[PDB]
Amino acid sequence: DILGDFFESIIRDGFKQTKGQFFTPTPIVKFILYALQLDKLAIDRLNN
Amino acid sequence: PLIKGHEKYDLRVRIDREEIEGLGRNLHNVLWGGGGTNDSEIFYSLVNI
Ligand SMILES: Nc1ncnc2c1ncn2[C@@H]1O[C@H](CSCC[C@H](N)C(=O)O)[C@@H](O)[C@H]1O
Repeated sequence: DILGDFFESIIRDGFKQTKGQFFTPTPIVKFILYALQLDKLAIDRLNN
Repeated sequence: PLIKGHEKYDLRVRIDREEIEGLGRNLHNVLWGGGGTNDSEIFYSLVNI
């Protein structure tokens, strides 16, 4: 997992989010994923 | 069809600023959709059109 950080380094430095193309901030995404109990659902699906 | 020289189905002469502005806004809105097309892509697409 070393080229990923390369690409988000590229994305951060030069994308120019402006207004037409913005991204959901990572805290919001993680809150959505945890509020759905995604880890628990994945564990239960794998375990059964 | 818009026959050239036809007195009825001719080309719309006598246009004002308001029509151009309304075009500008809607075209910037309809062509961008919901983020489908970039602003610069739209710009040179209209330049060519
Ligand atoms: N059917 C559709 N109509 C309009 N936009 C769509 C679409 N399907 C996908 N999209 C895309 O959805 C994006 C909305 S913003 C994308 C969500 C968030 N910023 C994120 O990165 O996760 C737009 O950039 C658009 O390109």
